[PDB]
Amino acid sequence: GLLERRGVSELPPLYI
Amino acid sequence: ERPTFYRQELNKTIWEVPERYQNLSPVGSGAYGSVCAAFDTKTGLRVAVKKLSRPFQSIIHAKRTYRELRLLKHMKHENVIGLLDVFTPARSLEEFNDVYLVTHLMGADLNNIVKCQKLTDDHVQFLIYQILRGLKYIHSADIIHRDLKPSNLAVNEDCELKILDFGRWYRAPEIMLNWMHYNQTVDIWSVGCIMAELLTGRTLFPGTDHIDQLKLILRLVGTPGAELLKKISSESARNYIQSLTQMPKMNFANVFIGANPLAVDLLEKMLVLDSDKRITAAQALAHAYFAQYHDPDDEPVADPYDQSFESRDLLIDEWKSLTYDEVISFVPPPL
Repeated sequence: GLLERRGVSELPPLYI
Repeated sequence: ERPTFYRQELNKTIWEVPERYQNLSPVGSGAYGSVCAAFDTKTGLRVAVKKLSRPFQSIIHAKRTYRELRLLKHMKHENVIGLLDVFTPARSLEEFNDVYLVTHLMGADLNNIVKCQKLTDDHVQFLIYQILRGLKYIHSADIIHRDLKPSNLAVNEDCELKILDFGRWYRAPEIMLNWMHYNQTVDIWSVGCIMAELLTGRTLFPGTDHIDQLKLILRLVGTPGAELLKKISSESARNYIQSLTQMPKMNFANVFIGANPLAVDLLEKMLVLDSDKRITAAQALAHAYFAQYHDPDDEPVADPYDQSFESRDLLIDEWKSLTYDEVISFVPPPL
């Protein structure tokens, strides 16, 4: 969870 | 304990793999080795299975095989492909030929992604950060990837990335012209080409011919200066610049408009033509453009990697033996 470990809110999801 | 293999026909030859791997479907082949996608029943994930059928055909092939296998076993980083399993049906070094390598398939390739979406700056930022974070780890092992392409960057539906498939539009000039001793900043050039394409959605240097490719580059970054020409060793190279019309180096802020200025800054630093002045991964991670994600303490390097084998001159069966050892000695990851 690299975003989690940097305290960053989650980006817009990429399909697919 | 030896696992049980079964035999089916794919692509179209006989693949013999352990039964943990099911639902094999061919994803395409080439001058490297045939590849099937499969479902790994041990980890419950979809994986890539690569069959090397000419690994020891000669010294060149055999040493290459040992080189890649040593490297993949050594690569353990969040942003770099890791070797999930390696196996052979051969029961003894005597009957040893075929080598299969299996890797985790993340959602999609980035070449394919950039068609299906326009990427936000928040995407590019996190994407370029991880390439550098994995690249830092690759360079810390005294390795050069040499073949960074969108086709070689796997990404999933959370925008997490891994570098995979180690080693014609993204390749630094100093290689195509055999100027010099090519150092690790050759991968930073590719990162610069990749970052441009992510922002604009179009390929930055779509060269058709070798010369065309070079032309397109110079019109942007300009022609070599007095300082770089002293640093090109052979006269074939040094004089291949001359009666070719000179172009000035351009301003990237005017080339990429609407782009984040800090992004524009970082591209200036990556696409410099002189390799000596081109930025590094460790220096790139500290750039302001990554202010949000940069953490010096979570950007690890690699355990020391013994390449001494690269100096040895051995016969095929010697390299063949060494690779068999590495296949027998493989330790599968956990989790």
